[PDB]
Parts: sequence; structure tokens; C-alpha cells
Amino acid sequence: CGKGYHLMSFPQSAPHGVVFLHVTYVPAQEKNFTTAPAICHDGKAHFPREGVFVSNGTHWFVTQRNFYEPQIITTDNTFVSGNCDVVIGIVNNTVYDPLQPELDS
Amino acid sequence: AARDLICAQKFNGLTVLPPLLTDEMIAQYTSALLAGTITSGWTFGAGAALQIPFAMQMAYRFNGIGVTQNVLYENQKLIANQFNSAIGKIQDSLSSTAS
Ligand SMILES: *[C@@H]1O[C@H](CO)[C@@H](O[C@@H]2O[C@H](CO)[C@@H](O)[C@H](O)[C@H]2NC(C)=O)[C@H](O)[C@H]1NC(C)=O
Ligand SMILES: *[C@@H]1O[C@H](CO)[C@@H](O)[C@H](O)[C@H]1NC(C)=O
Ligand SMILES: *[C@@H]1O[C@H](CO)[C@@H](O)[C@H](O)[C@H]1NC(C)=O
Repeated sequence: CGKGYHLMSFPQSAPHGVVFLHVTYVPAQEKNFTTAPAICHDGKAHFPREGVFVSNGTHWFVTQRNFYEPQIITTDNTFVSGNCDVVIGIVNNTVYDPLQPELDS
Repeated sequence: AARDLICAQKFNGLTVLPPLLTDEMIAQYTSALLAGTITSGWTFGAGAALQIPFAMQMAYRFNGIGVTQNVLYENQKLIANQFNSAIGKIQDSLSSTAS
């Protein structure tokens, strides 16, 4: 159904044949980032739910794979599995939690 | 004195044409596909080549088959050892069995 990520197609008639106009999505402008598999926080390993942990020169973010939409690393979009000495390439960073500013108010 | 079949086939008007693509070019296509697959996953098949670490690519595949990626990230050495033993089994079977 075409080359790229398929969205739609439109048929057209032709003499002794058919013609398909496949609509596809193609990524355009890539950018380099520094990545890591997991985030170590308080002796816990945080993995992304559906996304990728990337970093610019200072901070760390979690974003979707096919588009650059960075967001703050939160316990809402991450899950905890085990501790920090089982993952190769784990990096230390803090993980924001939404309940704490509600508690400190 | 040992007359071949191919000499009689050529002398009786039958000719075998050579293919357009040589084995070196076929192997270079295979090498390009392997290098693109290893260093970019599937993104090179859908546009530009996007680099990714291979452990994270395998975690993407594990999420593809419905398994949580911590299973990969806590069993990476065992999975790599199983892959190496499987590749050795394939090369030993191809060395042994000719059928
Ligand atoms: C990397 O990302 C961080 C994210 O915090 C950027 O830091 C922010 O930069 C803007 C300037 O555009 C400031 O207004 C913010 O106050 C900064 N945030 C913090 C928490 O300090 C940073 O600029 C990005 N780039 C580099 C090169 O580090
Ligand atoms: C990313 O890094 C590589 C290696 O340094 C470089 O060749 C490339 O231009 C950079 N940028 C992009 C968008 O790939
Ligand atoms: C992360 O923090 C722990 C304890 O605070 C420390 O032992 C470990 O070395 C840190 N990680 C890195 C990569 O420095």
C-alpha cells in the first residue's frame, strides 16, 4: 500500500487496469539525541510506558518515537521494575511525581 | 578426448546468457540490507536511516510482540547467548546437511 507509513489509498479506473494513489507519512528532519534504557531514582528503575528516554545537553525527557514532543519524566508515563544494578546503561536522574506539590500545599 | 555436454549444446545452437546482476552486486545488496537493519531497525525501510542502540531496538521488538521491555533489559546476556548458540546451530547444520 505504498512506501512509508500508510494512511489511505484512492482507486482510479484505467484501460484494462486500476491505479492506486497511496497516501503515506514520511519522517523528514531527524536530530541527534543522547539516549538511555532506564532511569535510576531512589534505588528504583523507571522504564518508559510508550516512548523513549532522550536528552539534550543538560536535562532528560521522554518522547514518542516518530515525532519530537519532549515531556517531563513523570511516574504517570513510567513504570517501575526492580532495582538499578540489573540494567546495562542505566543513568541517574530524578523523576517528578504529581502528588508531592499537592501534599506540600 | 573427454567431450563435454556444454560443447555439444553450444555447437547445436543453444546458448546460455549471463545474468545482469553479478554475485558481488547481490552480496553488496545483502550487505546493505543487513547493515541498515542492524543499525536502524525498520526506519531505513520507511524513509531516512535513524540510528538506535540495538538493545533499545530489541526492546521495541519485544513491545511489538506484546512483552514488556523489562524482560529484555533484565535478561540481555541470556538472550544474546541464546542468539549466538542458535547462529552456531544454523552454521553447523548448513555445514553438515546438504539436502
Ligand atoms: C536543554 O533542556 C533544558 C530543559 O530545562 C533547557 O533549559 C531551559 O532553557 C530555557 C532557555 O530557553 C530556560 O528559560 C529554562 O529556565 C531552562 N530550564 C531549566 C530547568 O534551567 C536548556 O536550555 C536546553 N539546552 C541546553 C543546551 O542545555
Ligand atoms: C549526528 O551525529 C553524526 C555523527 O557525529 C553526524 O554525522 C550527523 O550529521 C549528526 N546529525 C544528524 C541529524 O544525523
Ligand atoms: C547513581 O547514584 C548512586 C548512588 O547515589 C551511585 O552509587 C551511582 O554511581 C550513580 N550512578 C552513576 C552513573 O554515577
